[PDB]
Amino acid sequence: LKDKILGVAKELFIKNGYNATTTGEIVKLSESSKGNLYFKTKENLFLEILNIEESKWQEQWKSEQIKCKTNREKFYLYNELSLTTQYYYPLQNAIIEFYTEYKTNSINEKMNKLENKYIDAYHVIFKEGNLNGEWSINDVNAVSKIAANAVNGIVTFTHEQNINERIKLMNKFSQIFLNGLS
Amino acid sequence: NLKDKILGVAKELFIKNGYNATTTGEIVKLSESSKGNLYYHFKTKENLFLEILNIEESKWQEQWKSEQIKCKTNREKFYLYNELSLTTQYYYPLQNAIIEFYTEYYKTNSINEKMNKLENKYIDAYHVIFKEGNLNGEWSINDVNAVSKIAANAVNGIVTFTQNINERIKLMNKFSQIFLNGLS
Ligand SMILES: CCNc1cc2oc3c/c(=[NH+]\CC)c(C)cc-3c(-c3ccccc3C(=O)OCC)c2cc1C
Repeated sequence: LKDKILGVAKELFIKNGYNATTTGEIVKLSESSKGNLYFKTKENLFLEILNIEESKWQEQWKSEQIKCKTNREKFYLYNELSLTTQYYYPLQNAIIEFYTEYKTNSINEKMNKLENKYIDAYHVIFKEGNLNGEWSINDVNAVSKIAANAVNGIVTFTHEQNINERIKLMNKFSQIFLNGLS
Repeated sequence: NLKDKILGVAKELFIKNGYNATTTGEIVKLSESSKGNLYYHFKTKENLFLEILNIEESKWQEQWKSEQIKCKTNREKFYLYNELSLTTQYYYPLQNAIIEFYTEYYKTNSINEKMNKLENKYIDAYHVIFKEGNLNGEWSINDVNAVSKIAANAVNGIVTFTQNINERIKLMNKFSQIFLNGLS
């Protein structure tokens, strides 16, 4: 079908790189043709998968974040869940590889809002945290970008070692980060 | 020198054309050598590439040995190190062949082993900063090895996932400030 493609494309982009998987591989792997595949281009197809996963993850987060009473806990839990989740973070190396290629100003308007979904989770947390008076952050957008990028760092660059080690580190991080604010 | 020339030539080939594009044939003929010699020294292209990365790690470590004199205190060394890691990758030419390589073999497990030995060397930079910082009462960290792994991966996330260079530096410096503050 049409959305037999998006599922296989996703799995290819994870299995191999952005560059390593091509429009020939995906079309061949879905019993289709370039007529079918023509989405616009590879860059769009990819960027649409990015859209799906980023939503799926933020939705999974919203249906799991009630378990965090304070925002201070929401920070730990969000970063913690990021290690375990099935969404978005498994596409990160392809996202790294993708940035180095496309540069092109046509598509990078779309990178502006998808870079802002990525950080909004923290923005909500730090803003609602200043409303709740758990901390005094004057520079939230700065901090939201930092925390987001740190965490993706730990998730991505530790994807090999034991999952409890990873979860241990990530929690020690959140502890050191939040303590840094006060 | 036929080992070092191969690594030299390999490096520049990898830079110009990328990892996947560079063939051992090229590496062989351009360094005035042979498949035999390349096999004897590196076995694979993958391993050759790792040996390059090894030499690069060493040089980075030698650079940092000299650069860290600009930081009297470890608080300062922490700030600086992270900044260098950010600024130097903005114009690090191998970075593309690395990304290519990393993603091409992070599925593969044997390669994944030796990469650890390599990343571990990069973490030591922080281990030393944090160790020495304990001994001068800059902070009190019980779990140094941990916080060193943490620092390293957080810093490299900020570097890898981010637009004008000043804002980046200002951000990274904020992170260093926040992180370093939350140990008191
Ligand atoms: C004049 C500047 N000189 C250097 C700058 C460098 O910048 C680097 C930036 C990086 N990222 C920024 C996005 C990464 C990942 C590795 C880098 C290395 C590096 C490359 C291969 C193996 C190890 C390292 C290394 O330094 O340690 C990591 C194991 C590196 C090496 C040198 C000599």
